[PDB]
Amino acid sequence: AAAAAAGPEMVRGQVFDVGPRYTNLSYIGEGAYGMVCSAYDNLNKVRVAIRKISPFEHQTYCQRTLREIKILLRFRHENIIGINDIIRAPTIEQMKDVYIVQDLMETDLYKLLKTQHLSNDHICYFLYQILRGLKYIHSANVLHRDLKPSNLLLNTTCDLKICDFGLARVADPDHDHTGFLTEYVATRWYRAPEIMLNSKGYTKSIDIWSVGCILAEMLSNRPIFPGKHYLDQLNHILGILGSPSQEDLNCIINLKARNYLLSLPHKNKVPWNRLFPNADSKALDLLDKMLTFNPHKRIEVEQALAHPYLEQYYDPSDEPIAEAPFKFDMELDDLPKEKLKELIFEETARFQPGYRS
Ligand SMILES: Nc1ncnc2c1ncn2[C@@H]1O[C@H](COP(=O)(O)OP(=O)(O)OP(=O)(O)O)[C@@H](O)[C@H]1O
Ligand SMILES: [Mg+2]
Repeated sequence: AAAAAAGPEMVRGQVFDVGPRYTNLSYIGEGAYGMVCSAYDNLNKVRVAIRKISPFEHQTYCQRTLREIKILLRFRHENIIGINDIIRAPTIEQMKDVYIVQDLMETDLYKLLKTQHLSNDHICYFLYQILRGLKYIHSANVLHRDLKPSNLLLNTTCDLKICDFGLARVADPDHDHTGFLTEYVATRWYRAPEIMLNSKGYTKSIDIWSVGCILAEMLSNRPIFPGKHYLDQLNHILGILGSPSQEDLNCIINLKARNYLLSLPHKNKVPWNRLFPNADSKALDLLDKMLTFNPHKRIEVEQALAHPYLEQYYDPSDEPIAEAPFKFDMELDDLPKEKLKELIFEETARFQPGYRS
């Protein structure tokens, strides 16, 4: 009833009406895209998180929005955040924003790592849950493409949930190759080496590298490859990984990519134990297999789960897989934000009280 607002001060922190169902409100940070706040879900009498989304003005937010709604609505896993509610106007004409309701999670890996020091058992359990959730995503043929500590939510019992599927895509190996130094949108620091060389990021091994980066950050509380820019990122990787072999260079048919790599002075590998002196030797072995320069040699999710470091948790029949692979036609740098809006409206209909009143 609009008679519901929450200290805008900037962005869209003004109006924030979510009907009769969500009482007690409190802002939880925001952004120039949507505002976040906890609220009291009376029907369930529990506290949830509501994100205000205002995408119809920007077709890239509209595509990221529709995309995330369809996937998050199809997935059902303990380690992947889920949409519990979606609040919007009754008609397309009146729909300006959307409110996605999800479980309330106290913190995320990003903030935790900024203050806490994880124990090896905490590290193993967090890694276990990431891979468990990731095995489900990859089984549906979807790639997250933007995994990083801030995309991993934690509650007080150390339950982890993957969120943010705005950059997710269906796997496409046949259309992954591209030129050298191709623009990319995912977070620089967790970007696979092949992205700056000849990959579009349409492969599952792209996610494994990111999880590899996350493990290292957990082991030291510091990002392991913080390039300040595109190529700097790549030189951070080669500095620890050292110069790639011939066999690996032989896999780069891309001439511009290959010649740049050959133009570089030789660098020896820096052993992980010199980098993480108090790390569990098993964790470092796995860290090694994930942060493998060659995407074809990089370890698979299922393989990561069955690794000795995780034997305390590994249990195949307790690590579910998608019922049917995902798919959604439109995956293009374009689709009229006129068509998307009426598509978002339709995707969100199941949450309207038309089936209650
Ligand atoms: N279910 C939720 N639990 C608690 N707060 C939330 C919930 N929704 C995201 N978090 C936290 O609220 C914040 C803002 O919302 P969102 O996830 O869209 O952006 P973000 O994680 O801050 O950054 P980004 O712009 O990369 O998404 C982050 O601190 C995030 O970890
Ligand atoms: Mg996020």
